[PDB]
Amino acid sequence: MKTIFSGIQPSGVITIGNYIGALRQFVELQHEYNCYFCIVDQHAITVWQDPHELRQNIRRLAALYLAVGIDPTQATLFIQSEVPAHAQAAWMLQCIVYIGELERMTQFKEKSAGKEAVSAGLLTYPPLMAADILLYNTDIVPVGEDQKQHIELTRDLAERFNKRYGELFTIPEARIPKVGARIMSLVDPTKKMSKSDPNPKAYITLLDDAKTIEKKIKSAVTDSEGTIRYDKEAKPGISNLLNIYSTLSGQSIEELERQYEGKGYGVFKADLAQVVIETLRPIQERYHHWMESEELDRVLDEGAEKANRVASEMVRKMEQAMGLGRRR
Amino acid sequence: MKTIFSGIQPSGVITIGNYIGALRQFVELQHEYNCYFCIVDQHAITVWQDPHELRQNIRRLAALYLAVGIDPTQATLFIQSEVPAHAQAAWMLQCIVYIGELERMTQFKEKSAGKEAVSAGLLTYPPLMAADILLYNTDIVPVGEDQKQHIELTRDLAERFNKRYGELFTIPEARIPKVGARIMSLVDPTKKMSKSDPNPKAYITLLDDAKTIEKKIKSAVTDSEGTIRYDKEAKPGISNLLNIYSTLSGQSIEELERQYEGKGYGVFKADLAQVVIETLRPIQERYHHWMESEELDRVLDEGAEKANRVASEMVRKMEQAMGLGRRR
Ligand SMILES: Nc1ncnc2c1ncn2[C@@H]1O[C@H](COP(=O)(O)OP(=O)(O)OP(=O)(O)O)[C@@H](O)[C@H]1O
Ligand SMILES: Nc1ncnc2c1ncn2[C@@H]1O[C@H](COP(=O)(O)OP(=O)(O)OP(=O)(O)O)[C@@H](O)[C@H]1O
Ligand SMILES: NC(=O)[C@@H](N)Cc1c[nH]c2ccccc12
Ligand SMILES: NC(=O)[C@@H](N)Cc1c[nH]c2ccccc12
Ligand SMILES: [Mg+2]
Ligand SMILES: [Mg+2]
Ligand code: NA
Ligand code: NA
Repeated sequence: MKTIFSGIQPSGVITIGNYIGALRQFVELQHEYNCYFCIVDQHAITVWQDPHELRQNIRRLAALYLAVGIDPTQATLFIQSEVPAHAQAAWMLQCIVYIGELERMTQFKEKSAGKEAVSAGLLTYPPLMAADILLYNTDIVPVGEDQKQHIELTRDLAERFNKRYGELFTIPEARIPKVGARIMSLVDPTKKMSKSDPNPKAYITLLDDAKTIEKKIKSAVTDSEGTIRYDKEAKPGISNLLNIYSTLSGQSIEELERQYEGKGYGVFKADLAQVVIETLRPIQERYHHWMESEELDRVLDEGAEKANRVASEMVRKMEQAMGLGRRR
Repeated sequence: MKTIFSGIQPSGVITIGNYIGALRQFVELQHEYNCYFCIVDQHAITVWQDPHELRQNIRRLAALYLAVGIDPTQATLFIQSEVPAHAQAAWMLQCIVYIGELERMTQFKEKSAGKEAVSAGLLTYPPLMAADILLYNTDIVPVGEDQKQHIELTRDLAERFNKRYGELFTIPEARIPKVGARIMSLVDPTKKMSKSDPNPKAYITLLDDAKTIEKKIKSAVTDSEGTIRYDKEAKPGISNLLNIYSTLSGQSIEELERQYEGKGYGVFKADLAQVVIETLRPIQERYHHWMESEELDRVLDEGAEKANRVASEMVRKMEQAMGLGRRR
């Protein structure tokens, strides 16, 4: 069967945006493909992370992967840094990527937008991501519409290495959901929801309690119209809320528009909070079970062992094509 | 005792400039310090290298290290890529270095001077070099005057990591010879001799045969004065040749100025070629012995084993201070 790879950074607690855009689909995909799902801690430090907070966020992300239903016997779950090959292939790939290609990435221009001094990791993020994917001969990369351009560069890099040194890498293809590929911030409907947004009101984490989910949905930005109808350009806040309600409930935007005829932002909002709470409930319960067992560590040990087996062999192949080291 | 680290890229065959500025001193230093001498193949690919040529240049550099007298029982000789920790600590360090710091490196501005599209590795060279050094708790770094600024940045990075995360790294100090820290190109006395200069006349490799050394010294650029006297500003070509003659023969510039009174660039040049030939003779003989034995591979295996032991433990410490991975 075909291979899948996808990573999420332990730069905070994952949000409903991360769930709807990616994680949710991992759960379905694990049965039809050979999957590698990564906790990308080396990507997380491209910006400051308190060390104690990072260690803790890494463990929570693993518990959340498993809590949503990723079966460790059907997929490989591992931590990026526990597989040295990622850093090794990242260096090889950054020797083939052009500076201009890196400088043109929208994520870089964005995240580096308005900053005086920025880490080089911010700029060199892409080649490490390309390595993450290419090491496993990945066919499909489920994301995450904001990740489209990175995957396009990954394809460019794979082809360049392939034509420069000889066919080695599989050319990966992105898989972006038709719905929910870009959930927006609750506080700024023109920006996507991000787990590292300095304003916690912008996102809902999978670990938010009921009272917190209620407040965040309550203060979500809308408009003075008072009409619950989908209009991304005119009513961006209300359209995003409609989108979340829809993908989480299984109801179409059309159906929700009708159900909410003659209402009523206050009631639409209160209902939505409960829908999100009911969704996270079973996830949170399973999360707590994982956080308190040694089983969590064993799954990660097993996953790194399998990932190291595959990646280190691709690194050997890469070194051989480039002429690094010695004949092995 | 104190620790020493120094690396040379297998981007070509090392030159008399590499020998006079660094390698020669490794031989003396190995008895008074704990030394790690590296074949930096990951630095070499920051620019294009034909894979077959790189594999071969890596083996030749190792044979040359040993041929000049590096004793594998007194020092650790290893290949950079065979120690994954270099790439791992390079990534961690590139997450703490600022882009502006990288853009201001003279080596980068130089090597990227006049190029349309340049690899990111060119720009991110410094953090990998900082990793090479810092992984071993290095006290002294013998180079190589052109490497002073890289070592100053390495100190900046060590301090930053130390104050940001906690004391871990030793602050290294450069050790640059009083004489021969910057041997110049034979063809362009205003530029240093470089093993990758597109013009082979610019440098003399340790593997050049007699006829080749004679030609290169013969066509070395001088001046129309015809006087053999040291004047770096007025007579840059003749001053560089005087410098090479001096460090290789053991005679002072003063002594050579006198010996060559009433001469005679043609004779000064012919004499110099023989002095360089006589110097390389015993080195080349030992080089051939190493190139044809399996002993060369065993020394490198042993060296990587020792280097991996030390480096991987520093990487564990680095990850722990940054919060990467899991408590180990
Ligand atoms: N608002 C969003 N809507 C749908 N998918 C998203 C959204 N934000 C991120 N994703 C997807 O989530 C995955 C993990 O991305 P990532 O770990 O960078 O999350 P993030 O919230 O954007 O974090 P950070 O703010 O630290 O960058 C990727 O597949 C990504 O495209
Ligand atoms: N002209 C020179 N004179 C004295 N030392 C030198 C000279 N060129 C390089 N070195 C020293 O040689 C060592 C190895 O450097 P390196 O491998 O980059 O050599 P290089 O000749 O400059 O190669 P390249 O042209 O590929 O960059 C360092 O210690 C460096 O400072
Ligand atoms: N969302 C992000 O910022 C991605 N860069 C996360 C990521 C890192 N490595 C990956 C490999 C495959 C898919 C996704 C990823
Ligand atoms: N000459 C050069 O271009 C150096 N960057 C070579 C080098 C790579 N790593 C090192 C570590 C210590 C000393 C020197 C080096
Ligand atoms: Mg992101
Ligand atoms: Mg150089
Ligand atoms: Na599977
Ligand atoms: Na020693």
